[PDB]
Amino acid sequence: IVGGYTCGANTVPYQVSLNSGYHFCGGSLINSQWVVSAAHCYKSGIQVRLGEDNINVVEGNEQFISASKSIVHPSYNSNTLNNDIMLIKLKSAASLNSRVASISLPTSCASAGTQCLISGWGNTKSSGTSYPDVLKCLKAPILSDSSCKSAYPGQITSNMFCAGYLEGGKDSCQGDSGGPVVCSGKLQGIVSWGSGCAQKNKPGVYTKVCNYVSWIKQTIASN
Amino acid sequence: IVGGYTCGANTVPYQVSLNSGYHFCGGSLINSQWVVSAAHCYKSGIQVRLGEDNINVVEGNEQFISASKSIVHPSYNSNTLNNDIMLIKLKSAASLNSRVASISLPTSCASAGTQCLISGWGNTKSSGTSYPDVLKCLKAPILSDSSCKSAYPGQITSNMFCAGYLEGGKDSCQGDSGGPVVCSGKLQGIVSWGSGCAQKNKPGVYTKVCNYVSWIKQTIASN
Amino acid sequence: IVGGYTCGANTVPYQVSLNSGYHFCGGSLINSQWVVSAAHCYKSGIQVRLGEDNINVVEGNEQFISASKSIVHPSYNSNTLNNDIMLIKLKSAASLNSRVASISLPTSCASAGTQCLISGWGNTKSSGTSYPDVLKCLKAPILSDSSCKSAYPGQITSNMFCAGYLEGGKDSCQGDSGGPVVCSGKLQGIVSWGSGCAQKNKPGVYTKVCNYVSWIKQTIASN
Amino acid sequence: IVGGYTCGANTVPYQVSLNSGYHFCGGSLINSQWVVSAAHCYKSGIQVRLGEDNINVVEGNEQFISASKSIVHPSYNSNTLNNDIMLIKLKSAASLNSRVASISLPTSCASAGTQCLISGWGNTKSSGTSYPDVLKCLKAPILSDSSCKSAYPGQITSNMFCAGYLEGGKDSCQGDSGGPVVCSGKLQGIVSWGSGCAQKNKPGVYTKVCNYVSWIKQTIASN
Amino acid sequence: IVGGYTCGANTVPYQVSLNSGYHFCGGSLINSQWVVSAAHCYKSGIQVRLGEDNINVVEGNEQFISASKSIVHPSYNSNTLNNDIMLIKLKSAASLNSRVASISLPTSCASAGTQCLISGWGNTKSSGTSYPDVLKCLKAPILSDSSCKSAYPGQITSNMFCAGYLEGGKDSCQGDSGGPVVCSGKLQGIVSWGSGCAQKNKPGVYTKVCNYVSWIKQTIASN
Amino acid sequence: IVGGYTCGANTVPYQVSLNSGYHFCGGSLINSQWVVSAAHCYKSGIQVRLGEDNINVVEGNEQFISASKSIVHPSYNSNTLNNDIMLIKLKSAASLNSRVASISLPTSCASAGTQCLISGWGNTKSSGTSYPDVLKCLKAPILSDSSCKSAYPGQITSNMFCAGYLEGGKDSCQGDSGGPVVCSGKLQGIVSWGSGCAQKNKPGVYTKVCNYVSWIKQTIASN
Amino acid sequence: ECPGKQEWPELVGEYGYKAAAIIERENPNVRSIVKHERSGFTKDFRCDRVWVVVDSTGVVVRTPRVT
Amino acid sequence: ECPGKQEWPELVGEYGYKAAAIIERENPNVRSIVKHERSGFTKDFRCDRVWVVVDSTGVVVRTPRVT
Amino acid sequence: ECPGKQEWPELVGEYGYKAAAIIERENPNVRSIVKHERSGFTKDFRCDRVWVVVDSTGVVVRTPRVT
Amino acid sequence: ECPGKQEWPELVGEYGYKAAAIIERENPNVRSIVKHERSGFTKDFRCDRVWVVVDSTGVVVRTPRVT
Amino acid sequence: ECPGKQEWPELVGEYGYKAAAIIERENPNVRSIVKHERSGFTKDFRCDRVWVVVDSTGVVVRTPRVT
Amino acid sequence: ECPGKQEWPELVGEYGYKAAAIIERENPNVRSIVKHERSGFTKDFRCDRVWVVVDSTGVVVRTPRVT
Ligand SMILES: [Ca+2]
Ligand SMILES: [Ca+2]
Ligand SMILES: [Ca+2]
Ligand SMILES: [Ca+2]
Repeated sequence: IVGGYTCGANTVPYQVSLNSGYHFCGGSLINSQWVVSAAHCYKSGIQVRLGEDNINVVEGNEQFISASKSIVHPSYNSNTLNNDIMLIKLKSAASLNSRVASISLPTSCASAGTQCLISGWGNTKSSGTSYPDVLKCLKAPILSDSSCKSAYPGQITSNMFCAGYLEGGKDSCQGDSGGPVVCSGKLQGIVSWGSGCAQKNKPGVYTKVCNYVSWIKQTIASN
Repeated sequence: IVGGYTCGANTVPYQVSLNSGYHFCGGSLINSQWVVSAAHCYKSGIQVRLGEDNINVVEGNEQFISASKSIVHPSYNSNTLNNDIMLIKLKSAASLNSRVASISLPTSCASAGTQCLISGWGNTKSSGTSYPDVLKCLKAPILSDSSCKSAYPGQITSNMFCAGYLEGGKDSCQGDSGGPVVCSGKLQGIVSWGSGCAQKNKPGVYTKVCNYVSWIKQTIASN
Repeated sequence: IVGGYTCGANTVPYQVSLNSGYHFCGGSLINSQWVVSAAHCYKSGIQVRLGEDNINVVEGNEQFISASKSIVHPSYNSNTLNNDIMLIKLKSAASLNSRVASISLPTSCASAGTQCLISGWGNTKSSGTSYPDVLKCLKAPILSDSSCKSAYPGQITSNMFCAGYLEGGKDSCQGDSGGPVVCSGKLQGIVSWGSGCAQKNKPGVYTKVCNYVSWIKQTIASN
Repeated sequence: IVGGYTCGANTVPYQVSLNSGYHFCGGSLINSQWVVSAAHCYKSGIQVRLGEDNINVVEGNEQFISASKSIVHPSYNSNTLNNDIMLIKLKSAASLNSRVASISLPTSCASAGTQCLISGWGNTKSSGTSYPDVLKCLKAPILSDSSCKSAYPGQITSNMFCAGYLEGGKDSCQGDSGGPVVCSGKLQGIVSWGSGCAQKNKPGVYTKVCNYVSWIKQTIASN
Repeated sequence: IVGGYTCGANTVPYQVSLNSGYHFCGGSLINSQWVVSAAHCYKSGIQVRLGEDNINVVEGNEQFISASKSIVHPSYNSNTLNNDIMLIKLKSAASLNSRVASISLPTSCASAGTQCLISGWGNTKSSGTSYPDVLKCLKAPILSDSSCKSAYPGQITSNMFCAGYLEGGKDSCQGDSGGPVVCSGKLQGIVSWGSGCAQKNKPGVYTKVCNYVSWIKQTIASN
Repeated sequence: IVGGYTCGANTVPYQVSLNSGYHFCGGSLINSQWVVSAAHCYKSGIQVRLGEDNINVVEGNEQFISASKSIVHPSYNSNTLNNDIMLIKLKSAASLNSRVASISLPTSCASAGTQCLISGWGNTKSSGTSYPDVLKCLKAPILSDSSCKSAYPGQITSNMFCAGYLEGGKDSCQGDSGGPVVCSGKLQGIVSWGSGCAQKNKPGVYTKVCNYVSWIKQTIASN
Repeated sequence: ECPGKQEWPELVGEYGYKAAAIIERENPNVRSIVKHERSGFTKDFRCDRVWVVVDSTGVVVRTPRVT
Repeated sequence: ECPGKQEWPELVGEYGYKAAAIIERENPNVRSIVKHERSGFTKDFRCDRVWVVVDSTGVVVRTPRVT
Repeated sequence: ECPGKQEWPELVGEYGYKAAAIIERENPNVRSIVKHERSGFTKDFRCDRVWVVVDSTGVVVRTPRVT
Repeated sequence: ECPGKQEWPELVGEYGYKAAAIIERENPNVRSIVKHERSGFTKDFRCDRVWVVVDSTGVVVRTPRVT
Repeated sequence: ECPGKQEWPELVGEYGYKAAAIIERENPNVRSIVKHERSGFTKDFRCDRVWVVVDSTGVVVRTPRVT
Repeated sequence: ECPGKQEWPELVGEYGYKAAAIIERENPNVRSIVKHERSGFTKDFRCDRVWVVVDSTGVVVRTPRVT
């Protein structure tokens, strides 16, 4: 996260890391068997790392659990990035405790102005690269569809919303995709795309989770 | 520089690096024997380094000359940072070439809105620390002293001017001090102080060089 | 150009005409705001003419933008014509399109034998005068500095290179100065000087652009 | 190890890695809280890493335990490297299992010709440098003190023994120090010093553990 | 003359003043109708003033005769200043007397060390300007061509000699060109050029008259 | 020197002080621009101080000259301390006079029993520290190789000799290295090493200069 | 870390596709993708991808990094 | 690089001067300076300096890093 | 005297070719000439001439005067 | 086009400086410059310039033109 | 003078390398060198050096000073 | 990795101590040590060490590397 802060060890127990030899995406835990991430993060043989603060150091209470199933939303558009949401079933259940916990799906779409928590292990620089060891967090309000469509003219769908600041400076970046966007103790968004990082008038674009609670509930029961 | 761009090798031939084992401050060459910097970078036994892009690699077009004399402005205030300017005499003259040249001292002060080039080897992140191997640059307009006093209430002198953006995101940082602030081909400012880096409503504060041309001209003749 | 061909309208979209009542020098567009020309073409109150083929007939799709700033290379020598390079800033940005485009600066110098495009509205006669209405083009190889120093004994710096034919017949002429010399898609030369036009053993002398990318790159940022 | 084979993940479960930002020395676990190494691997603030194969990639079954106490042999001579042996107490006990285990102390000195296993993450080239990601191993016979003192005239103590090959080509190298030299399932030697790596007539020189079992047994009981 | 003395009223009666609304060059009288000067003093419609002392005050014994003819040496090189010599034919003859007289041509070149007289109405300061009302004179030895070629590397032809002092302080200056340099009662040199006035190691440069007696003798006979 | 006497101001005119912030080693002047010292005193950027007594008080009559070149003897061994000899060229020649003079190199070696002058600014106590205001002197006899190797068994080369008393009490100490040891007018030894200061049976070990006249005479010409 | 060359600062100023060719030429583990700077970018991290960011004129205006 | 420990993230949430003390007894090279974030900061780089940035309550609200 | 402005102490420190343009801009009767000081100067007097003297760096280091 | 007389074919065979004088006397818009065939020429275009090209002897060996 | 702590009389009686450690921790300007007392000693002066003199058993029998 | 320069192939053929000086002058993080290759070398790895290996001549006969 560009312009964020140090969260502290396991202050975000539902933040999980997607691993393919390296960290390539973030993820949210919804139960002891399923992870909510972005559709464009789909790979072959994903490894899920749960309960971790430092990705370059073994903490002691981590859980490395393989992916046995990955399901992309059928209406996911590869170009418009519409319906950018994917569920990942864990091969074995995860031991839920303090360090490792899930997060509740929303029952209502949050309104513009609601302060959200954005978390991840992405790039921490608007220009150049700086990949952290420790998990980075950020506080960021929800922006209006007016502003969100002003930013990206004709690129915002019904399943998307912008968060961050029109001023810039603070934003999610490369390596944060699939990461959680939490509002009022419930998961509202997913780190999707944008134009660069922390750029003026181009805030972060996030997948609207409240439009997929039904599909999430249906997918878990079916698989 | 936070939120800047890679200038390229020797795009800024007048940029100099103050050394004492490590690069601690920046400076600007004014003639083949003298370097202007900030007074708070005053050390004992400085080694000036000219013609350097990568400060971690010896590329070949580099001059490492010891400082023989260092002079702080008599009215320098360590507390209010008023008159934060210092002249430095090179032990011997430097070979002026395409890689190493000096810069012209201004005729008059620049106006608010003038696009200026700020360069340095300082920190490159809003929060946290990451230092570049290569010299960094950034364009930034001079701001009104109404905005400069609004940003820093009762801390701005008639020898200080603010530059950058009150949006934040782009600003000079730690390790850029004494660095050149060039406008319309002439050295208008000296990287001095601020409150953090690239923070909202608090841009960069720079020493006004158009007030010291007389002392600068006098010091080289007297010393 | 003496003994060249008719280019065809806007086959050289980066060729610009320096105007002050009449056409006196050529130029090359490098970005939407800057034109590279020759230093000896320096005048006050220059009007740049972009996207033109017939300089005496208003075709439409022509841009007449006044010069706001003009900077001669500091080490330009009026007697040896060394460092014969000047940068011109436009009062406003030019509309880039099909007929008005810029040209890339070289990342290296070329070899002897490299075929280059020389373009201009200069004289088209070996002896006498007959100035064209339509822009004229010519393709000429780069000559070795052996031939260049043999042709011009003690008048060729390391900032100069010869192009054309040791035979004669084809060459740039009066009114072509500041004009582009393009090789492999990049601007490597500037029409400078020579002894007569299309003369035996005395081809064209051109400013070596590859030695000024740094200054050209620095000038645009500082100004 | 120069000229060794890839051990495989955790085939040497008693191999420990001394860390301090980077891998600098090796070691051998003797019980839950104590590690044997070479005295010249002494540092302030050692972090022991157990259960390691790839020291550059976090695998999952590893324990990073800080050093709390470091004890050099009282008769250690930095000049002649005599009594080059050190005991490091871990801040907390390690979880002994399949991948993390200790090695048994010797009850008698092995003979010349006994095939011993030497392990480490050291340099893998006689001339030049190429440091491996994966732990390296090698089988080497114990050489006579006749040949050992012939190879090193008047430099071998009764606390030292030579291993490797008189031929050369295969030997311990830089980054293997403190490393284990186990024979018949018991720690007999410690990677100490030599004259280069895998050079002719100058093999590896290792610390004689069978002279210090009393020291290690006293030290662990007193500290 | 810089660092000279006051000649006195018409103590140099062969000194003539070239006029055109103001004094611009000096000269010497060779006969009733002809005046020698420097070639680079060429103007259209010169008015020769003879018998002058105070050029700003009409004294009575003066003669204002217009030039009818002006002839520059055919080999005069404007760039290298070689053959900087010009003859002027007055419209009518002058009354030769106590205050208007001509000087004799040389028959042999003088050697180094010969004390010569240099007169004129030129600038009288090394830095700044202070033009005299009364004619100024100066005594100066002839400097060897070794010293002359040392002072001006590869700029002294067969037709040039240096005079003044290698010390500096005393030298001809701007407004003395065409002026006489007489030795042993005969015109040896013509005030030509230099590098500033009375500067160190850069004395006055003077046209060698002894190489043109044939040309002067022929030019008055043919014109 | 432990157990010596106060020499008096400039009674040892060839004694020079090696300074790099503080006095770290002694030395001897051999000519206008060269100083002989010990090899283990090698620093980068040495400043030589000639004509000194009170090294803490500027008395005038002193010369502080930067070291230009510094050459360690090629066969210098940092462990056996053999060939402990270094030459130092001064950037500029020193003014020779009453208080600053050079010293002769030996034509032969002195014998055992030859009384010699040891001089320096080193420690003056056998146990504890007390560094002097004033240059300290001492007269000590040269000892036979028998007593020298009986003192230091297998540590004395052919380039080393012992000087002092087997009783102890009087000896050169810490800060005297590089210092002159003169006999019958000529420099026979250089203060090098020992075992403690003024210790019984372990006197001063000094570099035998008579074996280096050739190298000293070769280096000053070759450099 | 990612395998091969990580950054191409020297390719700033070149035309996008030439840069792409050179990039894939020097690091045979990446797929160079030429894009405009005002277009959208996903925020995943890939060791086999090098964005070649250009502007309106198709010239590289940003250092091609492996992200 | 600079000698000794470079960052003290575990001291976030502690009081400024306590943090200063611990930081100084951990790194014998640095002079710890407790300062308010509302205040102004010089833009030099020092290996012998650790800013303990605090707010209006005197608590460390940012990681003390050697700069 | 000579027509127009005669002294330009203002342009000491400026680059020669801008100072020249300024000089001709202010005094319509002069032809400004940029020239290096190590070069050789003719010794005539002109009201139509203002020598703009510079050094190796192309900066004006003599007061441009009408001579 | 340029003002005044453009070409001076009648001055071919004369000495350079007299020709220069005549050229300036007839066209008050030009500055006649006496140069050698041997020498080098800038390739700009000026209505305020008439090159008078001479040779070894200083005689005009080319029709003076306003370029 | 030399910077920092100069003498360590409270370490007389401990082991060479522990003493070395403590010395380096308290004075970041010096490099502690454990030395035997019957060994050889150079007679230079270094503010960046603290000899930790030991004997047959490896115990400090001499006050570690900056010399 | 290790900070600063890592390999000095340029200093092969030089005298050991001058080369050592150059090494410490270029890389402030390392302590250069001249040693003869006939002697013994410890097998630890240090980012703060450059072995300047020489022979009986005193000439560097092995590339000074940071190990
Ligand atoms: Ca047209
Ligand atoms: Ca690992
Ligand atoms: Ca008069
Ligand atoms: Ca003194």
